[PDB]
Amino acid sequence: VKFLKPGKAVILLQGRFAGRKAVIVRVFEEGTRDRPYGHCLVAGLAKYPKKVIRKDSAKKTAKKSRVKCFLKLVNFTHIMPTRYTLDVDFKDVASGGPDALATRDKKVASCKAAKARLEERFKTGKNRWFFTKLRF
Amino acid sequence: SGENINNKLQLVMKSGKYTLGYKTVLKTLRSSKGKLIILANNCPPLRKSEIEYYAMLAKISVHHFHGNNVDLGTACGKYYRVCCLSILDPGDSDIIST
Amino acid sequence: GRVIRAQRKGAGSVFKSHTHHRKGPARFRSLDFGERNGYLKGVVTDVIHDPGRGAPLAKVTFRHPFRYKHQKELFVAAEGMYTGQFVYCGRRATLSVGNVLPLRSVPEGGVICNVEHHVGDRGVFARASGDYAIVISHNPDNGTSRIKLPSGAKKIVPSSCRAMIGQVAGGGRTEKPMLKAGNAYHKYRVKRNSWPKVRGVAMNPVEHPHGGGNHQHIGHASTVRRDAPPGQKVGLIAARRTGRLRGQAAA
Amino acid sequence: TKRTKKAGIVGKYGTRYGASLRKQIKKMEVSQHSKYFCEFCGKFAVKRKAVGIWGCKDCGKVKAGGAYTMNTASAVTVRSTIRRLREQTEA
Amino acid sequence: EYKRSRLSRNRRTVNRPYGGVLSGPAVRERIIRAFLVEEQKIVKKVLKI
RNA sequence: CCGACUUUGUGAAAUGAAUUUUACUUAUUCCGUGGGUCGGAAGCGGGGCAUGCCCCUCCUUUUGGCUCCAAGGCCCGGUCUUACCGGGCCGAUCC
RNA sequence: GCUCUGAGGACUGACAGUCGACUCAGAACUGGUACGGACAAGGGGAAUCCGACUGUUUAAUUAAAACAAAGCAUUGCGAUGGUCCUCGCGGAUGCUGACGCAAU
RNA sequence: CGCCCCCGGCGGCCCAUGAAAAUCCGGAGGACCGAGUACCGUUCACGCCCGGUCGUACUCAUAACCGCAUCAGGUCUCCAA
RNA sequence: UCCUAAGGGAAGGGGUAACCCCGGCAGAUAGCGCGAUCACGCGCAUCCCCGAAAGGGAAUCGGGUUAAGAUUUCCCGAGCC
Ligand SMILES: [Mg+2]
Ligand SMILES: [Mg+2]
Ligand SMILES: [Mg+2]
Ligand SMILES: [Mg+2]
Ligand SMILES: [Mg+2]
Ligand SMILES: [Mg+2]
Ligand SMILES: [Mg+2]
Ligand SMILES: [Mg+2]
Ligand SMILES: [Mg+2]
Ligand SMILES: [Mg+2]
Ligand SMILES: [Mg+2]
Ligand SMILES: [Mg+2]
Ligand SMILES: [Mg+2]
Ligand SMILES: [Mg+2]
Ligand SMILES: [Mg+2]
Ligand SMILES: [Mg+2]
Ligand SMILES: [Mg+2]
Ligand SMILES: [Mg+2]
Ligand SMILES: [Mg+2]
Ligand SMILES: [Mg+2]
Ligand SMILES: [Zn+2]
Repeated sequence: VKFLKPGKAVILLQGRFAGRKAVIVRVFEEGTRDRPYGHCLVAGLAKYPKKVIRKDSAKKTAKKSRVKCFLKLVNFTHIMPTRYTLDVDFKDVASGGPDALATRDKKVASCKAAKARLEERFKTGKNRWFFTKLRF
Repeated sequence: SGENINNKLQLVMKSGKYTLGYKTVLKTLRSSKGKLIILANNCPPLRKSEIEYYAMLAKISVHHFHGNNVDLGTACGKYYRVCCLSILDPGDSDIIST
Repeated sequence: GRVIRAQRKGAGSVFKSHTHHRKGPARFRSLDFGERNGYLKGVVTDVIHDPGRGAPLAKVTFRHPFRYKHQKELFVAAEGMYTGQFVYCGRRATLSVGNVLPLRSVPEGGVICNVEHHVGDRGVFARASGDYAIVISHNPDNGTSRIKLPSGAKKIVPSSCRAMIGQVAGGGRTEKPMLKAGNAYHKYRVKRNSWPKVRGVAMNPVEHPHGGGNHQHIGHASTVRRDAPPGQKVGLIAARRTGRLRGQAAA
Repeated sequence: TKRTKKAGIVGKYGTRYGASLRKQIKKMEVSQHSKYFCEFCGKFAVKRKAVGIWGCKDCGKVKAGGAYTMNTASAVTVRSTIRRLREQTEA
Repeated sequence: EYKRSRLSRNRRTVNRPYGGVLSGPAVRERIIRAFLVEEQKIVKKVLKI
């Protein structure tokens, strides 16, 4: 069975985001035109949410619960994948298409929307492992 | 039956498709193209446990060889050190038949 | 007469130990709650050569039980420890080479090293290169134990005393002839100024009891009493016999 | 060309030190310089680094062992005795 | 002459986690080891039934 | 080197009309720490073949990773008076 | 000494072109048989005694066969300990512990 | 195959493994914090001011040092056609 | 000048008839520190000083110039901490 499919959680393993967690958005299994190695687009968390506790006020909880997302094309050798999953496939059209990432303005817009939806899923309380940072 | 696995693997070497080495056994796992993994006993514990992890994810069987990495190379009838193995096509043999 | 070479050593002027490149004391961990009632995992980081000592020394990095920092302890190497090994310290640590256990956890016949004598004195017996002590018996009505030491001497020790499982590394070091005044000199340079040694028979009477005479000879019995005053207790101190050992005399 | 009939590694000592001392230092001359097998990486690349310390060039393990040989025959007895003695009391 | 007011920061650092202190091959192995052992913690808890 | 007196106190037995043996801990000596878990009793599990009532354990074996400045629950009090800071216990069994 | 011959290379487009500082052999001729022409630079051998060797030593009369040495052996010592210093408290060996320290 | 100096990376010897600290840098963690008629940072560039005390000549030797001396003696180094 | 090496002196204490002798002997230890002062909280662990003009080390190069200073001390230019 293949375990590198969109929606699975993956820890980036090497380079300026090693140790960050992420979710595979779409997989370029059969290489590409200019990347003959196998690779796959991934969206992760550059800045994890800080711990939320009951003691702090609502403004500080909102302060502490925000995320910073990053889009990266990663070689499979550079990602060490995991069983866990993120059920948000609603970025399929958002960050999909081999066009939504070529340009900077487009990329940053995609990251803003991905921030909004990953913050919503962090609010939901599910997928706590995806938002607790790998403590290495 | 260490000799009974050694002889079967010797036959897989002549008949079936097989792949040696960590960096390519991993590629077989990500392609899911492999069907069985053989691991030398002294494969470095980090490497061994991560291959075990990918095997668990890929629902693929892992067998732990009874010798060492030099012994696995000799069993595969290769002149070098081998600590990882993947059986792509079992061929005319009985390894998966366990 | 004047002060003898053997008396002169008590001042330390030129007879202190050459301790500049030594890596600190080689000893166990402080005995505490964790090491008494459970086990602690330490990772061996490097096996260093300690100048002036025959055995390698294993630096081990524990985690401090009750405050947030490491602990670089430094053990005497037991033959077999390699970097990256996890050595376990405490009572309920399993019995494997490199682990340190109390003697209440080591079965009869076990070979151990770096033994404590008073529980917590941090390991004193069986430390030289290639020496071990064999744990002989246990008395649980006293909480005591018995051990055979490298000298063959048989000692009763408290049973709560720690001991490293295995034998000290570097075994058989003294098996090699040195063949050279050079090798002897480089051996003793990093230990202390106790080499070369001049035969007292080739001295003058003013500095050694054996000296003097038209010929080179001791002159009187070479064996002196246990109670001989210092500066006369020189030779074979309180010898029980002499001559080449034969038969049971060497047992 | 054969360069020593019998001397070998102790040929560097020249005509000194005596036949018996040379012939009994020869074995722990060769044994401390030979390459010993590494049980962690299977290469013949463990070589002595100090008296009692044996370092591997590839995998980075350094191992505490005998002064002039990697594994003392006494130490093999010790490890076997420990193995058995752990088994019976774990039973 | 590594002092902050003598070298540029890009010339003093490496932009990764543990960079400037640990090389890539070491940090990669720490990531893998930390993940795998974290996984074994909970497989061991699940074995505790 | 050994003998006696001294610091040198406690109670106990056996031999003679003092002697060796012991027991206690506070004097005393020694050892170890950054005086960091000692003593008794609870409790969590495991042995039951008088359900005893006596034993064995303290939530770390694991691959050269990381662990701090508590999360959580309950009970008061101050407050906008319709919006928020300080308290106490449990977590961390008692004596 | 002089005149030669041969062998050993590099770069560029089994060959061609460009360059090359050296080393090694061989020969012909020549001289008042002189040629490591100055300088520099082992006399050799047969044995005996002593110490194995290397090394160190009486500065200012003795450099040795003397001392040391590795090798061999012996003795004390398991920490409440051995050898030793200290007027005393205390200390050296000892950042040590018998494959070690200490005394021969 | 030139000499001196430095560096690189191999190899070798060790019963010999061949200093410490000041100082500097990096990282692990993230308690605490902020705007968009604007306020919080910024190891960025540029800009301004100040840099105290003491030695400083000469010999370093067959004449400046010691040997009762302007003593064939003795005294540590760098450059080297 | 600053930091340590071998080592040396020392506060409390121990010794001493007293000068003087011992520094780990552990003593509310010499020193407390850092964030804050619009004050307080947290930490205190092998706890002092001295010791190198050959060890470690914030930063300088070129050209001129005097009867005698400077190569980089003065002048000229350009830098650095
Ligand atoms: Mg001497
Ligand atoms: Mg001797
Ligand atoms: Mg002698
Ligand atoms: Mg004489
Ligand atoms: Mg005399
Ligand atoms: Mg005499
Ligand atoms: Mg960089
Ligand atoms: Mg001689
Ligand atoms: Mg003379
Ligand atoms: Mg003479
Ligand atoms: Mg003593
Ligand atoms: Mg080297
Ligand atoms: Mg000047
Ligand atoms: Mg001058
Ligand atoms: Mg003069
Ligand atoms: Mg004079
Ligand atoms: Mg100073
Ligand atoms: Mg200096
Ligand atoms: Mg200097
Ligand atoms: Mg100027
Ligand atoms: Zn290896």
